[PDB]
Amino acid sequence: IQNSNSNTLTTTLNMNTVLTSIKNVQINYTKNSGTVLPGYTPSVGFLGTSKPSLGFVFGSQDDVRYEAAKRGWLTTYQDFNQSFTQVSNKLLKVTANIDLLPDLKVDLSMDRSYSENTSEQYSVDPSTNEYKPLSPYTYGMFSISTVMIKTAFSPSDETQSAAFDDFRSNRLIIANRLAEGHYGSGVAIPRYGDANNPIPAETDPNYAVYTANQGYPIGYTKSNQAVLLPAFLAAYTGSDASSSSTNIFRSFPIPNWSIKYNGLMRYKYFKDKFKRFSLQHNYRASYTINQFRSNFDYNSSPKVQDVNTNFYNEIIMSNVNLVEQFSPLIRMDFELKSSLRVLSEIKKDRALSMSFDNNLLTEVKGMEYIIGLGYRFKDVIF
Amino acid sequence: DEVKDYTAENEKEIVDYLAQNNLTAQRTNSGLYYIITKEGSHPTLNSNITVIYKGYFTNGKVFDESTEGVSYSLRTLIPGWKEGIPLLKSGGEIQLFVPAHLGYGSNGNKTVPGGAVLIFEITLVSVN
Amino acid sequence: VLDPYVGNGESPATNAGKIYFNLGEISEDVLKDGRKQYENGLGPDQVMVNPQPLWGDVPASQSLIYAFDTNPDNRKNQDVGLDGLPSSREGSIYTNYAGEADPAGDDYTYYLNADGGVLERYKNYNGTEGNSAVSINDPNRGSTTLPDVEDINRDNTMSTINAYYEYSIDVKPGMQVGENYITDIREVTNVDLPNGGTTNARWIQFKIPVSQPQNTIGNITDFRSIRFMRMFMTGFNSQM
Amino acid sequence: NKYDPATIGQAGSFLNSNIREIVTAKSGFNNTNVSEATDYSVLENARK
Repeated sequence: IQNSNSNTLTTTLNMNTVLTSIKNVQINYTKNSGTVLPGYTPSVGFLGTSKPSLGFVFGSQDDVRYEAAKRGWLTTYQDFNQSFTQVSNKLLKVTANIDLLPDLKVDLSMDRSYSENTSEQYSVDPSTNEYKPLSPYTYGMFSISTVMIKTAFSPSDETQSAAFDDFRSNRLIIANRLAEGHYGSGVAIPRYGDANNPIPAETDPNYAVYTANQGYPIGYTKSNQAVLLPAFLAAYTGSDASSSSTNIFRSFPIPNWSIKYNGLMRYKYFKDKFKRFSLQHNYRASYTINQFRSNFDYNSSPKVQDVNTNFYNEIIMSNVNLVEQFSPLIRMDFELKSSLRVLSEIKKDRALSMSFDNNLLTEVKGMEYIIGLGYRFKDVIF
Repeated sequence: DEVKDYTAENEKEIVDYLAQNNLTAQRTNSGLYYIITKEGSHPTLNSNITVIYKGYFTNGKVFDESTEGVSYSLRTLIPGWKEGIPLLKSGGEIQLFVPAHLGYGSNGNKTVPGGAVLIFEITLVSVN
Repeated sequence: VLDPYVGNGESPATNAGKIYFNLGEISEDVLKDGRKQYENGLGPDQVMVNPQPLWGDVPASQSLIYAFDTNPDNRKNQDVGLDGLPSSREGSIYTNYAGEADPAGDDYTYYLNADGGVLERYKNYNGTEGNSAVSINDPNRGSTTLPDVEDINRDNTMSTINAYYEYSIDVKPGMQVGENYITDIREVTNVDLPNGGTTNARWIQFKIPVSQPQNTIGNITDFRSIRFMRMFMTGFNSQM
Repeated sequence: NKYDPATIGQAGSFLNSNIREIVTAKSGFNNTNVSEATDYSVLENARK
């Protein structure tokens, strides 16, 4: 049996009819869902069925596994290889318009996508007919519109990067915060350099790991994903690591903006040799996790540290992307009364990608200057 | 930064548990309470061990099970095991009363809430 | 091939030798130390192998891209050859020739920057030090822009296996068809020369069957993985 | 088997810590007859 939902909501919310600047608040919310439940023994009728639940036939997405097992219409095979599966997708597309000045138009956008797949095998206990989950796991995608302009114009090249220095520095702050979250301040936080955890001899394989970070907490090294992901986000968003969010996902999208200004022409350019003048600016930034998934190593067993002496993380991903784009950073499009029109445009972008497979930062920067002149010499005689 | 402290609560809970069930447990300077039922014929921080342990809560609800010998590095485990296992030889059995800070911490994980005392019965069968 | 015992610049008849071909897995470790040299990772501020590996400086960092930067200073610090030394620290490793200007014998010279005949000007054209000048207007023109790396198949990995097949041809004044893998000989009598004279020439065609190796070095039993081809000249007494 | 990366050189493994290095990969085996194309292969910048 398969189930699917395609929820969709659209709201214009015309703010019309000091805060009267906002005009329209366009809100789009799409929510797809789906459920695949194999091993469903009973058949269907001529006109259909409502045997699992009347909601499931119309897409309730509520838990029907345990009810189906209790009522006894799940397979009694104890080696069932088919997996119960659930899919969910959320898309939020908030949009707004602001008119702070008569010749100044502002467009704000807020984007948030979250996809989640859960898969699990199952059994039914021969006695009491109880549903038994077996090795459930989760994966999916995440993306949210953010603002990272606080570090956009900081110079970053082969020889210097203030944002990368902040990324280096925030690791210890985030590690200390995570250790205080883990060790509840009732005892001194164990560290790689203290007496209880001394630096081993040069033969021990952990000698290099222990030496590379002596003042860090035992479970939170410089290479821990949970340590350097919030550090990366705080460093390249301009936030302070002492209070920045340590969570993998974000809840509130940060608006991206587009500003148009046909305002300077109103000042004195009516007869100042200008017949057109407009400024344009765009900023769009996104923070994306292409594939996160649950960790089978994060379980109830006493084994809590990996080969790198890092605590196992609940959710693991290979890469995180911070994409920033001024498209354009500026656009001056002005036509003179002498038929000379000039369109200048500065565009900028950053494509930071932090990889936890090798703990490397790949920064792709791009700058583009475009200049366009148009002139018409009048009555040229050959 | 909204941390909790559980040292005193765990200590008093362990004292209450040892009052309810007539067991005498020696105290480690880190707060670990252990009872060695028997020894055999010590494993270090770099040593692979095999255990048939079983771990439960105060109420007796078992949170982790191992009826067959499972191999661990003894350096990847919780601190309570790191302080309890090196106290005995192969074939010996111990009962640990690991607090939160020596266990899964003040935040816990799935099925183990933060600030939970963990009672382990460990039978070390191999130090290979 | 052109017979070197016929023309004007013919070699003496006593200068016989052999040319060997090797087909298969051949070690990319040109300077045998177990480490992959790439000269785009060298420099004064780069981390080297803490004990110096028997041939000069070897970068300790993992190579990413086999490419130089455009900065001339980094190029000067980097384009120093496979030994990793900038011709002034080469005397510490190559102690028997430390009194020379080029102790390692790996300096590069442009063929238009040298003097003498055509062969004299190409004598140091394959040197790995100074062969990647940034500017094409340099009097010592680069002849390449890629750093010299001990990795020839561009798979980022340095192979150290020596399992190959070996073939060999003799180089003698009086070679004829039917032996030495010779299949054809074309004798050219009247060659017009730029100096107004004439010379004799002899072209020899060799066809060495791949399926009949003369020898097998290492453990190679088939031809399904032939990744490297080497040829070397030996046995000669004078310039050939 | 004894090639377990988790038990690299613990008590009776067939692997040393040198198995983690490209330079000393060959010396990373406690075995005797190990070849660089039969028993193992190495890549320095392999792409996922």
